[PDB]
This record gives sequence, C-alpha cells and structure tokens, in this order.
Amino acid sequence: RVAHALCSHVDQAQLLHALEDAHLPGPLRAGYYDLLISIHLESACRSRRSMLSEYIVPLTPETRAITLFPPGRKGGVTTSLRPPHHFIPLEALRDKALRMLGEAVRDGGQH
Amino acid sequence: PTHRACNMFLESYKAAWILTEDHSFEDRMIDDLSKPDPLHQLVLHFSRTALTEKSKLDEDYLYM
Amino acid sequence: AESWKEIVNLLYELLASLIRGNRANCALFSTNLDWVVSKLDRLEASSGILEVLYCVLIESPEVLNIIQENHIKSIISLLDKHGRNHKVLDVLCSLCVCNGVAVRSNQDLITENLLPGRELLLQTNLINYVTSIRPNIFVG
Amino acid sequence: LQMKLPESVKLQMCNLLEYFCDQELQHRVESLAAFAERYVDKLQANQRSRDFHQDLLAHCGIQLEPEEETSLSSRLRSLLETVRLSLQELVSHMVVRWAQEDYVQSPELVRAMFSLLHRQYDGLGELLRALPRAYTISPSSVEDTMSLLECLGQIRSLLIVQMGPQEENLMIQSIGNIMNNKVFYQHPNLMRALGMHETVMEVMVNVLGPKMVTSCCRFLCYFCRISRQNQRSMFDHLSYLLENSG
Repeated sequence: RVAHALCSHVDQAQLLHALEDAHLPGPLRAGYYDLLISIHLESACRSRRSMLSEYIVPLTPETRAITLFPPGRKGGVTTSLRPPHHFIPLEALRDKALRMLGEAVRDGGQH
Repeated sequence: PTHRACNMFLESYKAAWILTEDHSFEDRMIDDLSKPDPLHQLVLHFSRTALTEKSKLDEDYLYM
Repeated sequence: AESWKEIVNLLYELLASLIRGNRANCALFSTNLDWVVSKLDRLEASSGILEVLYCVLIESPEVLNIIQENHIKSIISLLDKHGRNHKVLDVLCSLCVCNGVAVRSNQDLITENLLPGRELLLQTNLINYVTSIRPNIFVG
Repeated sequence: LQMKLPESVKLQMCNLLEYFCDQELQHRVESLAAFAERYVDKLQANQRSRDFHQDLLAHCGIQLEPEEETSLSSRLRSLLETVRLSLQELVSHMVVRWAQEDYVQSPELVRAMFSLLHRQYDGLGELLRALPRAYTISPSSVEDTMSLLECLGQIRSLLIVQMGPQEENLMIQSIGNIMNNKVFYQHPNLMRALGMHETVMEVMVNVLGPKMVTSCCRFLCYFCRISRQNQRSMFDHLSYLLENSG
C-alpha cells in the first residue's frame, strides 16, 4: 500500500524535486525526507541490515586472496554474501546525496 | 564442502586456543576515570535511567 | 441546563484522566469504545471525545486489534465534517501501528478510504511558470 | 566533521560511526577464514604424509601453546600477531572525550556513545562473538544458500509484523516449501536464528500469542529429526514450549 501512497503524490519526481529543493518549513522538510526514505523506500534497507548482522563465508579464490595487513589500516572487497535487493534514481539518487553532503559542509560554514 | 567443515572446525579450535588475556579494561577504565557532570558519572546516571518504572529488565549487554 | 452543559464538559476530562496511565484502563476503553466512536462523533463536546479516543488508541495493543469499519468510516467522516485540528491526523497516526507492528489490513483500509477521495489533504504538483506579456501600450 | 553541533546531530553522527566499525569487523572475519583455509590444506597434506578434528585441534594447540608442529608453527604465531594488531579507534576515543566534556542530555545518544566506546577499545570480545557466529561456505552451491537466506529474511519480516493477517501464513507456507525443496539440508551446519528453527518457534509463539500453526509445528518437528545436537537445542526450546503449551 506504501507503493500506492508513493504513486501518490508526492510523486517520485516531486520527491526528487524536494531533495534538490532548498528552504521551506522545517516540519515540511523533515517530513518529506522521512516519507521518501520510508517509501523510496528504505524498508529494504532494514531487511538488509538484519541479514547483514551475521557473517557468511564464501569459498572463491578471489575471496581467498582477501586478508588484512597490520602496518596498515583502512576503512573499506567483501566476500560476505547478502541477498540482492528485490527493489528509483539509485546511483543517481546517490550522486545527488553525495552532492548534498558537500553543500551541507559549505552551509555548515560558521555562523 | 568437506574442506569447509574442516575449516570451520579449525576456526573453532583457534578461537578455543585464542582466548588469552591482557584485558586492559582496567587501563581503559582508568583513562575514563581521569577523564560539572561526571566523566563516567554520566554512565552511572545512564544506568539509573535504564532503568526506572519498567515492568522487567532485559540483559542489555552494554550495561552488564 | 447551563449547569448541565458545564458538567457534561468536565466528565469527559475526568474519564480521560482516569484512563491516562492504566494499560488496563485501555481495555475498558474497547467496549466502551464501540459505544465511544458513536458518542465521539457528536456535537457540542469535541475536544474531550477526541482526547478520550486518543488515549484509547495509544492505550493498548488490544484496542488496536479491535476495530470497526463502520467505526473507521465514522471517524473519517467526523474529521471531514470538522476542520482539521492537527487532531484528525493524530487520530489517524494512533490508529496506525500498535506498535509494535501495525495491522496491515486495518492500515490498508484506512489508508484507501482517506487517500481514495483525494479531497483531504492538500496536494501538490510541479508547475512551470504561468507567464505572459502583451505587445502594445494600449489597445482597445 | 569536528564542528560543534546540536547534540541530536551527535546521535546521527554516532550512528554513522557505528555503521563503519561493523564493516571493519567483517573484514577481520573474512581474513581469519582465508588463513584458516590454506593452513588447513597444508595440515591435511601433513596428515596425509603421516575425532580427527579434535586431534588436529590438539596439534594446533601444542603448536601455539607438540606433535608434528613443523616449521609452520612459526607461521601460525605470525598470523596470531596479526590478529592482535585502529586510527578509527583513536578517533572514537577522541570523540568520546569530546562528548564527555559537555554533559550529554537525552539517553539514546548517551547509550549509543557508550556502546561505541566499548567496542572501540574493548575489542577482542567483539571478535569472540564474531567467531561464534561465523558460517563457512564451501565453493559449491550458494545459489541454494541465497534462496534459503531470502526465505529466512521474509520470515523475519513476517515476524516484525503487523498483527498477523493471513498473508503472512501464505509466506510461511512458502518457507515451509523451501524446506520441502531440500535446500537447508546439510542445514544443521547451516542454522542461524535461534537456529532457523527457534527463530521460527518464536514466530509461532507470537502466533500462538491455525493451519499455519500446524504447518509451523510440522516444520519444527522436521527440523528436529535432523540433528541430535540440534535435537538437544530443540529440547531446551521444547521445555520452554511445553511450558507455553501448559
């Protein structure tokens, strides 16, 4: 029914516009972000996190190479197996998001 | 795989051998302690809050 | 009679207060509640009825499981009849989720009924700029 | 972003930080598996050169503590040092210090910060929990495993609910169907949520909390039959279940 609500209206386009969009009511902005996440929608993310809690080991030579080095430390090549999302602007939404964060630090200038 | 089962057994064995010591929990605690709210006092307050008025208490790992 | 109107007004508040911290108080609310939706949709005392309904709604999981389509429709109707008080929305939120987990069926019915009309709510579109000029200074 | 900010912002930041640490552990788990693989094969080769798992464990124990240790014991010691071993951790500590120098208001943020601090320096312990939960998949199959995982995920979703509307029953029937399908076998080794079976049991209890119920009972019974050890776990679960049935 959420998919139907999304058909509403709102709209995928409306949501994209809102994200690109700046200003407006605080209650409104937050509400819009929340609605998009819920219906965009995140649900899949929750399922994925739950699956993601456990660790599953795969047996492929590429997987075999992995390993970590002490001299060195870094943040993030994963052999873990997680079901592909059944499933928007995917990589596109992602690009928009990466862009917003930068805009955000800039706004998050001082005073 | 049979090899996979063997690997799993090996892993269990390593874990079994692996527990050792050196904790340092004491060292971390000391650092936190040196470290007008309490540096940890906050932690104690958090414990008081979790909990109060609850029907039952559940083994939260962070607390224990 | 005037005294009566005042008394009628207070009693609702007392009931709400009585039902405020008791999970069980939430149960008496359910049977009371079928009766309640009926009473609730009534003129001259809206705030009290609304508050009682809200308490019942946030009161217990059982109340949520219980539900009447006749009741849902009646509530929606009351909301439509009376302008939104930031209250109708609250009531809808209350109907949703236990929670716990909201009841898919109830949620769907309520959602369709509210959404189907498209007369809520407000609605939004994107619109390009409606735009114009004429030539000449004057003509006519 | 070291910038001073409203605390809630702090909670969101803490959540992102939390998200990274998890990715980091996963890497360690993956790393252990590879080392285990190769050495396991070499060990098998030595055995060839001339229960069994227990003996192997004993040999490994002597080596890292001794029979047929070979040159490789040095290799194991070396791997062990690597495990003992970050910058992220130091950053987390600094973060905790800043949080401390201010006085937190609102519990969720404090709790998050505290759990994070704990993982952040307690370490090792997280490693032990991880070791307990790790399943190794051998180079074969997998598609079946993925299907089973998806089915399990649906089960979890049904569990979150909702109040149970029937459709969940149909979904349960589908999971039962995968079980019927034979994907899950070699599944004792395969089990996860309270075993897939106890996850299911919790679901059934909440559900107990019709035809679907019977199907669930049948599934649990089928799961039992499979493992004697599985049977014992099932049995503890069973004492609980019997109490519930009472």
